[PDB]
Amino acid sequence: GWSNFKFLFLSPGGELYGVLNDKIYKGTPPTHDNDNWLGRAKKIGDGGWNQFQFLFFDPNGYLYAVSKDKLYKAPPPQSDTDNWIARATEIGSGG
Amino acid sequence: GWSNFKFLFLSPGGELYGVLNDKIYKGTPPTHDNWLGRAKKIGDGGWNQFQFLFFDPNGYLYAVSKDKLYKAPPPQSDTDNWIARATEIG
Amino acid sequence: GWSNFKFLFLSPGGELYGVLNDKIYKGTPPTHDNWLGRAKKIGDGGWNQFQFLFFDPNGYLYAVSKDKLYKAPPPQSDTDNWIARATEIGS
Amino acid sequence: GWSNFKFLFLSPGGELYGVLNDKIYKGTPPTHDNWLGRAKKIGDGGWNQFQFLFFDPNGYLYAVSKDKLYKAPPPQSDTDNWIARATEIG
Amino acid sequence: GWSNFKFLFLSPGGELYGVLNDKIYKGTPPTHDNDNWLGRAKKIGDGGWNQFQFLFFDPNGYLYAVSKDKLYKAPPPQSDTDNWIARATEI
Ligand SMILES: CC(=O)N[C@H]1C(=O)O[C@H](CO)[C@@H](O)[C@@H]1O
Ligand SMILES: CC(=O)N[C@H]1C(=O)O[C@H](CO)[C@@H](O)[C@@H]1O
Ligand SMILES: CC(=O)N[C@H]1C(=O)O[C@H](CO)[C@@H](O)[C@@H]1O
Ligand SMILES: CC(=O)N[C@H]1C(=O)O[C@H](CO)[C@@H](O)[C@@H]1O
Repeated sequence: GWSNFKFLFLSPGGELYGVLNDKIYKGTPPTHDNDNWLGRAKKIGDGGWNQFQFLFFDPNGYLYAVSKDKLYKAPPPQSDTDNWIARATEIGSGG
Repeated sequence: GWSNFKFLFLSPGGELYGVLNDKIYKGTPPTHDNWLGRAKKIGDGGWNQFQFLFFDPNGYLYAVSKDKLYKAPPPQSDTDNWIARATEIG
Repeated sequence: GWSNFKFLFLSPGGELYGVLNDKIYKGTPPTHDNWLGRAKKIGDGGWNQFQFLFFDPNGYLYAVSKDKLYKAPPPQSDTDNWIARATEIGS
Repeated sequence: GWSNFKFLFLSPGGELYGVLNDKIYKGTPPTHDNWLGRAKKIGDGGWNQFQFLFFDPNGYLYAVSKDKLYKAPPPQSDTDNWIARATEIG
Repeated sequence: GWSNFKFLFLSPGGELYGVLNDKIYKGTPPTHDNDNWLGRAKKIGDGGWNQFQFLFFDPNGYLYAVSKDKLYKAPPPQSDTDNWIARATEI
């Protein structure tokens, strides 16, 4: 169901991140063909991830994200209940 | 111009890779300079089929096509049938 | 609008690349209070001499001190001595 | 307010910058209106310390403070000011 | 000379503007050390320019003036007989 992901990208701590149906997941990349990645991935965000147009890491752990006019930089979401967009530092336009 | 690309991303060895009109190219990033003109074509078709394309820091290339995920060292040259030999990890 | 770009990504070297329409741009990633500085100190000493200090549309800097007008490109670092290479115009 | 501002200038991108009691605000030039009440406050504290505060054509903000000279992106840059400080390698 | 001006700034087009003693003047920037800028400068206002605390251009050549809590916008004056203050928009 990899073609159904909106984002699929990598942290510098080796975790694979993926945005699927407005949720975001993470986990080490699969190694074999029979590995079921979704089934061992941690869900670290439950709604609102599809709004984004770019979403990537720098090598220092920071997660960049573009939502329409705006660029955010912050450490990645840590759980389900971590409202990332609410605490992410806007560095984007002149907000 | 640059917008005709479907993918355009950097490898950790410092090389920019660009999917254009079904072919893939690589060459060092531009700084001032016609990139596409001095760029090595390293694939000759099949490259639009991908939804994602990305390097890990070890120099492995990741690719998603038709609900399948692939991993291997990047296409070496236009004679290299990458998708035929890349490892399905889906 | 950061969305206008079709491509937005980083270099191992720490630079931000953005493709916008047909062109590509290479620049410093934007940053998170304290302007102010830091950053960035472009000259040290001699600067409150001046009554006016302003730019050419071409990026040449003008300054007025003691009834004389001075012109030169701006210093790129605080080691660069400006007035010293600034030529005076107005007789 | 107008006569209470220390500084009142425009960026190469057409935004009006105002420094008032140690705070700097930006926002679209008036055309009429309550410019202050509806501006974005982009800095707080020490803004009155400068003797000069002005742009270069390329969107760098210059500042004179305590006999020294300073240069940086304005506080709270936007995308257009980024593109202008950027090297176009298109 | 220069230190007697209250305002001395550049239009987006490259012309130098200066307020000297309630009067305002314009002309291409001094080209050399010998050049007497005021001598050839075109007088573009003959009264009422000491009143301003700020006097500046935007990118499109509009001129702004601040005077007792009123801001004034309009294309710049062009001569002795151009009543700028009265045709300016009174923000
Ligand atoms: C884009 C974003 O930050 N989404 C988060 C959010 O809005 O708060 C939720 C908790 O209420 C999280 O589950 C979501 O991950
Ligand atoms: C997606 C992919 O692997 N494309 C390759 C392919 O189809 O085989 C060709 C050589 O036979 C290469 O030129 C292509 O680059
Ligand atoms: C007015 C002027 O140009 N002052 C410069 C100066 O005196 O030399 C120094 C470089 O050594 C610089 O720090 C100062 O900016
Ligand atoms: C501030 C201002 O606009 N002053 C003008 C004015 O009031 O009328 C005069 C001619 O009528 C001009 O010479 C002045 O420049």
